[PDB]
Amino acid sequence: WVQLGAQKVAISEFSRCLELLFRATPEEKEQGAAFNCEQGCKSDAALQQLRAAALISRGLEWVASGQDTKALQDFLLSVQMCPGNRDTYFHLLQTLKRLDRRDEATALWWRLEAQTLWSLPLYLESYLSWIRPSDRDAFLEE
Amino acid sequence: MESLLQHLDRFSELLAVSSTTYVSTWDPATVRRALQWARYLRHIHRRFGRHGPIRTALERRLHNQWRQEGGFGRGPVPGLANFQALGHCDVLLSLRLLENRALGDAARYHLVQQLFPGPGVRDADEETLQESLARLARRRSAVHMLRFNGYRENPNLQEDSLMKTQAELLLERLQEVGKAEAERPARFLSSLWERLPQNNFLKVIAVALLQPPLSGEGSQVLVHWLLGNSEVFAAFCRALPAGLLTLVTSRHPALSPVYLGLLTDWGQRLHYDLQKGIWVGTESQDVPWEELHNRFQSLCQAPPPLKDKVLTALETCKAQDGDFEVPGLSIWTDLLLALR
Ligand SMILES: [Zn+2]
Repeated sequence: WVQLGAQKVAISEFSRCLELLFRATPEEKEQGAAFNCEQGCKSDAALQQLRAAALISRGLEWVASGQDTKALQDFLLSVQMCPGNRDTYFHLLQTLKRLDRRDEATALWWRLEAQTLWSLPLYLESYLSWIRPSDRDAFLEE
Repeated sequence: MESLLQHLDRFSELLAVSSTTYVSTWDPATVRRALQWARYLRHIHRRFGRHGPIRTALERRLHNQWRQEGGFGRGPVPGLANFQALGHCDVLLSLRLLENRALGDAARYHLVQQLFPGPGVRDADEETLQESLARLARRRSAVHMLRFNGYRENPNLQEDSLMKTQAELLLERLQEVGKAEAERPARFLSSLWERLPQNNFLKVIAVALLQPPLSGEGSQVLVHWLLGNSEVFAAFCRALPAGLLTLVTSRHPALSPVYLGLLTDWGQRLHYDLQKGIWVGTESQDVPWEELHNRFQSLCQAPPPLKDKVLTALETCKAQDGDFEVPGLSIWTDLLLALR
């Protein structure tokens, strides 16, 4: 819906995804009921990267609509979830540099340099590679 | 009529100083004079106490007395509170003299001998003083026993029994000030609000707002006082339970829209956190999700004159904040969902 330009239903759908990721667990291999998905749809790395993905995908829609405080909340949560992704940080530092640059920006530089892929499914890898911006490290060196 | 002014004011002065710890000069002479005056007043209340200019003249004198004193600073002396207390003024005085430790021994003896001669005068035409004091002790013990063996704090405060007596006292005190017309009720209510414990006062107000008339000028004054003073109404709608405020509002439509504004304002100052699936406030004194849900549920489970009003006030605040249809975005969506 984002690519077709519909802010409302976009933030709606992102929110529904976010709900399902936190108010339910996928790794409930308590009762073996079928041919469940063994590997692709169980990986905790997939869960945390997807959480972060949908938070970012939402945060940018608050920005597109002009609701930067709500966007900020979503990017903060994404940072809390995957601090070694750096897609998060680009968006967070861009927002803080827009609104309140100095202290928080440097504070998150320090977090990055404290920080400084394993087995994701392919649909998630391609979604992340798709949304991310090319000018990340250049901005991350700013 | 004029003969009674110098009698009544003199009695009120003697009574007021009675409770005070200057009692050294008192004697059987003073006490006898006191009690004979009190007999005269008790007789007056009996004789021509109803339906005349005399009753209203005395009320005027009394209330003017109680407002020139007011009850601030120099002495919060009760005095005989109202025209009905004339019929038992003598008992009050006696009780006060029994409380004054500074009373001299011979005075005390003559006093107690005049209250309690014994059963030598068991046959008396007028219900005398000894019977009155025995009957007072009886009631007092009866009240204590009910409180500690039968009584239960009702949840529907309107139907409880302590609060409903306080309420009717407050209502009598508003009616008397209205007929007096000297100072406005707002002043009385403001003074009350500073002196005594506030949360108790507020509980009381809620219930006084619901008592049917006993002549609705009582409730009609309080609604105006409350809509004048927002801060109390801030703590009012914050302190009471749900169902009580629901019955209040259905009774007084004048209270509906502001109360909704109060609730609406508490909604708009929450924020959703995604990690725990619960709306929360930033500050601690911001009403939590549960309390706000409670109040709205009570408001919606009400007569239809209010159900449409609250429901429409909620939908207009939903559409105001983006017409989302999914939770995590709008407190107003989460309320309308947690209703079906
Ligand atoms: Zn799978």
